[PDB]
Amino acid sequence: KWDYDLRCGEYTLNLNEKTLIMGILNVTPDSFSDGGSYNEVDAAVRHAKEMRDEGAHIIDIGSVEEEIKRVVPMIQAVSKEVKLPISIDTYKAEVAKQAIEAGAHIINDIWGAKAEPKIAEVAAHYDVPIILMHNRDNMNYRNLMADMIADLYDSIKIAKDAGVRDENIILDPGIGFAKTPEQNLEAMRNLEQLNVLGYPVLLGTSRKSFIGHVLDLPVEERLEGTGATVCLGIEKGCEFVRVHDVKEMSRMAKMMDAMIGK
Amino acid sequence: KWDYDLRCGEYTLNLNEKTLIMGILNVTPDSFSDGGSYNEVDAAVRHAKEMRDEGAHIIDIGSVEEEIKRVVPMIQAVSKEVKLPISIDTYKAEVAKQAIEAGAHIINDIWGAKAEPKIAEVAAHYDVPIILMHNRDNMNYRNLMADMIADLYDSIKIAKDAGVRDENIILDPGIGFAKTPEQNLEAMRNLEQLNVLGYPVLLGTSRKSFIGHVLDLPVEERLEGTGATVCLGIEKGCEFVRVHDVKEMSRMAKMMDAMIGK
Ligand SMILES: Nc1nc2[nH]nc(CC(=O)O)c(=O)c2c(=O)[nH]1
Ligand SMILES: Nc1nc2[nH]nc(CC(=O)O)c(=O)c2c(=O)[nH]1
Repeated sequence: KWDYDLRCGEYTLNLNEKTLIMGILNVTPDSFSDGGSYNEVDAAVRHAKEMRDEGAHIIDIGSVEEEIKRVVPMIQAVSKEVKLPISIDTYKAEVAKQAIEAGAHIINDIWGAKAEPKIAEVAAHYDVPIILMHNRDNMNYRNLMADMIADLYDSIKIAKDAGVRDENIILDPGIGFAKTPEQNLEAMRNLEQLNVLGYPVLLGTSRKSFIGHVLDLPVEERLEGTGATVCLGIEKGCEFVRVHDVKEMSRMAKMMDAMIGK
Repeated sequence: KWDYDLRCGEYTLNLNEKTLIMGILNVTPDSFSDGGSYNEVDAAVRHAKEMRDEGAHIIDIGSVEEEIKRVVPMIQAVSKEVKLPISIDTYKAEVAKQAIEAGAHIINDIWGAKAEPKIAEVAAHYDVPIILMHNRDNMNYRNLMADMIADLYDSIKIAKDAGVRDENIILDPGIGFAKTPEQNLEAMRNLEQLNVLGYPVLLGTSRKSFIGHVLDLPVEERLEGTGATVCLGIEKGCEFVRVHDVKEMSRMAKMMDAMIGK
């Protein structure tokens, strides 16, 4: 049981009543546009609103200048038209600042504050919850889980040293990153181990490659496989699940929650 | 790891390589017919064949005379046109004899050999695998799991005393029987406990009521909820899952199997 809530500015996410669903926003860049066109932002608001209606609790919105021209226009519209906390999917320090300014409540660094250490400071400054996902430029592990926890801890070191509060820290195993198909199945089977570090954990496996490797199905045929990873993750104690199929995953999460007793 | 295979006459089911999917056959009685009409049996063969193509490993086919007039005609067609072991879903001794005669390889007693003790003898005789599901005429438990295991053991007593071989015994928790919505969620959260009795376990929760009670959805909207129960069950060590949505549940079972390492 957590003795605190995830404080996200206007909104507050409770980590005990249920598994929090983070829906991946569908960004489809408009040609002839640096970012901001009616088509792009509108299609984005329709999705945000849609996911919001089918169970989402968070909306994850994903050069350095281009990235800002594209993401800012959406964080502005979505935050205004959809009453839900927004997280910015990036590792770059600048993009993270801009995004929180436009309205983003959470940071989502796929490189755990290691590719641009300054982003940890951006997070500490604005005092927003940050997601440190496991990642590395190689897949040569002595002991997968042992090294994952070691790498994660080093992201936590960079985060805390930057002034990040323990309560504004969330971990992610990094399923699908610097891991072979078999190594991903190993992380899944051992996810509970991350819990020893004492922080909430977010699981991102939606429609990923290792599900295709196992079921041998294309990307648009990985719904039942995503579900399985989600159920096993909730059962191993995950607080959040980052998915595409918000409607389907919400029911599975909810039914899971009832059974485990969350 | 099991040190033996489920011997079903012509076919042999291995309990270690994967979770065995038992598909529920769609029996829709034909009016003006005691049983056997072309419509009934044909529609039944189409389903059996369909499930067979989407992952099933077993086909479960469900007065005393009527029951025989209806079930025998199908076990005959299905067994002949579909190369897969067939199980007869009944508790009555006579129906069980007839069914195995027509071609049924497994018995599926929803009353664990307690409503008609003679069925255990039918099973011992023909030497076929039998499924003892938990059930009772009341829901007044002192300790749910403790009493479930106690009741199950009494079905095992009736079975073994009848001459049934330990290797031809399969247990089922009886989700949805003599259990309140909350009690079903309790059985699910504690399923691993059944494993202490030393027998393979079959889980039947497909589209059941407690999933509607939790998700608050009608029967045709319980696919994501069935999946969750299936994934948690496989994770708690189930060898078989009795489902309606064979295509969907097979992928989830398969992905589960990869992750847990079955
Ligand atoms: N925290 C987190 N962020 C991500 N951002 N982008 C991706 C790329 C993607 O959508 O496949 C991802 O997988 C994850 C993840 O698993 N976890
Ligand atoms: N073994 C077993 N047999 C059944 N037969 N019929 C039913 C009725 C049904 O299809 O809902 C059932 O739930 C089960 C079960 O859970 N388990």
